[PDB]
Amino acid sequence: SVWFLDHDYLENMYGMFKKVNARERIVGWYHTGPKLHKNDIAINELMKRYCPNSVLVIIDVKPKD
Amino acid sequence: GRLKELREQLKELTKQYEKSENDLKALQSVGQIVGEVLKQLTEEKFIVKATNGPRYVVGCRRQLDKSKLKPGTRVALDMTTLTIMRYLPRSYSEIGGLSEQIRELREVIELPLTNPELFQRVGIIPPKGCLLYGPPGTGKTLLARAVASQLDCNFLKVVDKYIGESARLIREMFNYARDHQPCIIFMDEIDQRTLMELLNQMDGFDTLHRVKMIMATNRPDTLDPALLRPGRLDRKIHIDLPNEQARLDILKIHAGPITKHGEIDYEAIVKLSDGFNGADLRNVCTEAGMFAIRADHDFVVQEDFMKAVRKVAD
Repeated sequence: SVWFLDHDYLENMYGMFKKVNARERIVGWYHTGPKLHKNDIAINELMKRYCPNSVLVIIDVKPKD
Repeated sequence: GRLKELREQLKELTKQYEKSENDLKALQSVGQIVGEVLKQLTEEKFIVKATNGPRYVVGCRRQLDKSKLKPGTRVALDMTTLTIMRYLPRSYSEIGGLSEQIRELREVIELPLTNPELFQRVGIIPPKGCLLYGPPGTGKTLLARAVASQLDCNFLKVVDKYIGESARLIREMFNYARDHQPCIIFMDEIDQRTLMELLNQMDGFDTLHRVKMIMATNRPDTLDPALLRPGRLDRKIHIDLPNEQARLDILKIHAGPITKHGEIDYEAIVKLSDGFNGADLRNVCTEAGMFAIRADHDFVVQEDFMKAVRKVAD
């Protein structure tokens, strides 16, 4: 339950990206640690605010097969 | 009170900012070059030509609906990959006595326009058109647009050959005409192997859509015996000779939309000048109106018509 997503940094990166790419916009968030840590739900709620339907994508640093 | 303007202000603060996002987003489209689908080379690639002239081979981007992209279809292509994108295709009786007009013409124009079943059961192809002939003007210039009124549908007025563009354009507009079955093609003032070739479009070239292509015009000096042969030209209607009473009716009709005292001796006026022509009576009315304009008479006095009658008689 100790999770932080700097709102200022998020907004600034959003603005920069849109300025260089208008068509783009937030669609979700991504995290590693294949075992989805229980915090995810809470974090997703934050994203729900930034995007009404924000999807979570878990990526693996080491692919097996 | 001090808050009411703030509420409206908020809508403004967003409004100008609203445009900024719209402007920024709109500030990136690079446009495209417009061209036409010259041919469908393959289900995956097709030959197209930009308006500038160069011709390339391109393909559908994701789903361009090739079923509807038949040879010839406007499409805009990006000038970085040449891919297919959004496609966008870019008075019933004004001649007084019309018994002659409302009779054979009606019975040969609308009868073949309603019940093709009747004739096909008879086994006879419906007549395609009839020819009117007689005095120029009233019978030729006039009552030509009136046919649309009689049938109550919009018609097309068509005014050896240079390149055959006569028949070419006739066929090219034939599909448009057939799209409207009630529509009637009126090739008035129609005037080797184009008129005779003109005899072949009616037989085929999409002439099975229940439309009477009345070749009604005295203009053509040369008359084709094959056309007047039964079938092609079912029958000929001679424009009736004005009897000076139909002239009275025409004057009354045109006298309608005219402001006058009312004590008009219409019979006297018609006897004054034998215009003989509906357009001549139109000129009579116009000249009476002009004479009224002289001295600034909103009405038209009796002598004004007589001057108009005398003037046209010249």
